[PDB]
Amino acid sequence: PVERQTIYSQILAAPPKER
Amino acid sequence: KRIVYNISSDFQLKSLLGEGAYGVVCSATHKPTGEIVAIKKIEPFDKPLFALRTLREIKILKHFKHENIITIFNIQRPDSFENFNEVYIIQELMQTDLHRVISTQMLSDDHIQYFIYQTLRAVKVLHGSNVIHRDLKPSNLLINSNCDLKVCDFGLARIIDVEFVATRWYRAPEVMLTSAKYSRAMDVWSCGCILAELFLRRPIFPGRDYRHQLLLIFGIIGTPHSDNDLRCIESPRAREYIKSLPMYPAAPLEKMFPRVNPKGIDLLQRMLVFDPAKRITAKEALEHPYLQTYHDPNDEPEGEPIPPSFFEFDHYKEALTTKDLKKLIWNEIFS
Ligand SMILES: [Mg+2]
Repeated sequence: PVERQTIYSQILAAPPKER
Repeated sequence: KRIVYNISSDFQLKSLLGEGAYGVVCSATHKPTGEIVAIKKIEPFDKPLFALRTLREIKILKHFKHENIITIFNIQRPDSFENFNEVYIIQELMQTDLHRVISTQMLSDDHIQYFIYQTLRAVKVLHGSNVIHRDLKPSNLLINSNCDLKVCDFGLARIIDVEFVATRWYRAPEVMLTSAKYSRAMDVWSCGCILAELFLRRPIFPGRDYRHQLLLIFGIIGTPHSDNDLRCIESPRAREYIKSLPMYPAAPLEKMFPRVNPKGIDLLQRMLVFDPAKRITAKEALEHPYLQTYHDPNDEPEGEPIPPSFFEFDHYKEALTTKDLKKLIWNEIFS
């Protein structure tokens, strides 16, 4: 069932070694 | 400030992730499973251009099941055509994008190889499926914390066989100069601009306007002048225009990229070539020495040709009305 919702407003790992 | 989403009570909005011309996107939790998703709310029917871009995006994301192309989970089905005013797309939530990464992270050569490798792997499956993206840039390459990279933003895409762009910094020179604006080669050029940006940590060709953009490009790859250099430009007016610009010989890339991996510079030279026919392909780039750490010819999907009719609307010139656009999206959602 669709209802209305309201909202009010206001780490990168190393790349894999081998494929 | 006040954002309303009329969606399934199974979702609970978490936070506002972005507000663009297209509409807004929020992270959300699917209560039953606890899974987190991104939910895009689009109101495209009073903005024709965005309705058409949204249609291309939906069709392409729904079609592909590839590791380097954004996954769409579902699209809300509206209950009545009459009150169909919003489009809700539920897709995977990505952490950031390459633009933000280049601006804030110290990247190693390994990071660079991995990111350009994933970008090209996506381009290969698209090109092999007769899809050309046509607007590749760092902000369209979404990234997660484990470095997975996924292409999105297929609003200017076309099926092979004027327009507006946010920026032309990543557009091929022949695209700017001629009617050949729908080639696989234009995407490889953009990838070359992205690779260069990864090395420089700033855009390599940030033109201030149309003429200046070409001046910056030619100031690096050399201004085409000879009949051979210009053989690829069919239009005489285009060749004359090029000949009216300041003319300089190519600049030595090694000087520009002193501390860069020689293999990366070689790959870049093969992508940033004026003649599209001499530009390296996505498939060939994947087999290039610079990407040997990640290349696996048994795991780089070739794609399957999609017929032009997939984007049939692109082949009709009758004016489209608001209702026609609603019908195109409606039909796609339900079929
Ligand atoms: Mg909108």
